[PDB]
Amino acid sequence: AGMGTVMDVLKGDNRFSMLVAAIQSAGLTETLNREGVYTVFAPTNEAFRALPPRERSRLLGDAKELANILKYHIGDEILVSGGIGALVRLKSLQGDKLEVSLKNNVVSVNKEPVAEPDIMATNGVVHVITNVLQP
Repeated sequence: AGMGTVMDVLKGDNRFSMLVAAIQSAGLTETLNREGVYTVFAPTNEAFRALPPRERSRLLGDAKELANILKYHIGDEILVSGGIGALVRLKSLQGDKLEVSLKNNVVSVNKEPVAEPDIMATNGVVHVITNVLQP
């Protein structure tokens, strides 16, 4: 049935919680605050813990550096596992492209595997990632 927007799902999950904090601090909430089509990759606790001391100390210290990276985690095209097929060039809200592919029934974005895909929301889809997406 679903609950609400992608934001509603992200706050219902303990792993997406830190992402909600980044989204809030960067000011990206207004994007997911609208209904339509979106594909959000939400990093888990492991992803944020795997972040290097140098990078995560810098990135999480500035709202603008946060906002920039968040725009790369949100795709502008809804591609679920059953919709991808083999490989698709998905555009992100940053302007760059996410190389999302499905091979051996394993979905991966920029080589990074998805932990739990095809999370249905009212305004798009959410793909759980255990890694962060860095250009």
